[PDB]
Amino acid sequence: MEHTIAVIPGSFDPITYGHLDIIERSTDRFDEIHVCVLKGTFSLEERMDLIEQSVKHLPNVKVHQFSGLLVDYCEQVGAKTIIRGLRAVSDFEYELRLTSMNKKLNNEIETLYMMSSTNYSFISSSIVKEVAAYRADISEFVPPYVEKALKKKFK
Ligand SMILES: Nc1ncnc2c1ncn2[C@@H]1O[C@H](COP(=O)(O)OS(=O)(=O)O)[C@@H](OP(=O)(O)O)[C@H]1O
Repeated sequence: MEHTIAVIPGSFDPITYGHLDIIERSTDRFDEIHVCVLKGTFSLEERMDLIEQSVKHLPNVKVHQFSGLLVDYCEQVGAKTIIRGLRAVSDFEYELRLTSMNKKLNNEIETLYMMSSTNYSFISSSIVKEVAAYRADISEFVPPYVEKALKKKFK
């Protein structure tokens, strides 16, 4: 096993414990992990900062951004794996299109799906921002820094 790099894509708007769980479960399986923000409630720089403060405890996790094909990013940084989470509330056909296309564009990159834990298998950033907008207790869905920002925004 040479030096392995895995990219965990998303628009992380914002990053939730759901995403965070996938990142943490991945750190010990690749030498290098890149959380890449591609393609909104929070600005791009805002979202990177939120991810950053949320993964300070994970030394091998980098936070970068990219505009363009995710596969081009992977080819640039030498990443050969794309990590995606599979949840009960996932859009299966959407995942099929997305991943099948990435495979066509560059098959030297494998997308690996990790199934979400039962407690995060039902949330998404949308539903979370929604209840946050109505000032519900959201400490269960997002890390401290993110919750602080969401509240700040939806005050
Ligand atoms: N691991 C995990 N846990 C919980 N939720 C997750 C996870 N990964 C992706 N998502 C949510 O799936 C929706 C689409 O993801 P993205 O907007 O990042 O697009 S992309 O497919 O990742 O490119 C989007 O939620 P929506 O708010 O319903 O659009 C992402 O926040």
